[PDB]
Amino acid sequence: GSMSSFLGKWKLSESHNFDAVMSKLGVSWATRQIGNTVTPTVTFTMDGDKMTMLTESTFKNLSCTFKFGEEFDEKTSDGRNVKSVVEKNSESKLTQTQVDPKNTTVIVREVDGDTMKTTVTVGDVTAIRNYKRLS
Ligand SMILES: CCCCCCCC/C=C\CCCCCCCC(=O)O
Repeated sequence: GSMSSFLGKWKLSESHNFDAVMSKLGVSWATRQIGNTVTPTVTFTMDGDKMTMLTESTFKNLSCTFKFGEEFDEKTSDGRNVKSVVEKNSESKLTQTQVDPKNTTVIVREVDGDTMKTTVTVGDVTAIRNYKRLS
């Protein structure tokens, strides 16, 4: 099936330069501190033309469901209403674009074996967050 390497659960293992990106996004001090501490678990399932990503943490539990190439409305974990689309780059890579009125966030997720690397870019600032596959 499609995106089969994404399927299952993933837990954040490492984060590099993430404060630079939320700072740039205008995220509140207090939510930024939570964002620099919590280690979420992310679950992907693929059900038809649709992928679902569930994010679970002590802060918030959050889900989104999408068709590739199809714009949709999203509220981010920090509370911003954004227009997003997720594009399929390959069976092992997808790119999510989130457009708020102040900024645009590009989130690339690429699976390589037991690592999902998530690259987050807002203008000229980039963060990389590595997730390990669970079980
Ligand atoms: C990883 C998101 C869950 C963290 C919740 C705490 C609040 C985070 C603040 C701003 C998030 C906006 C930046 C985009 C996050 C996606 C990155 C990812 O999947 O690891």
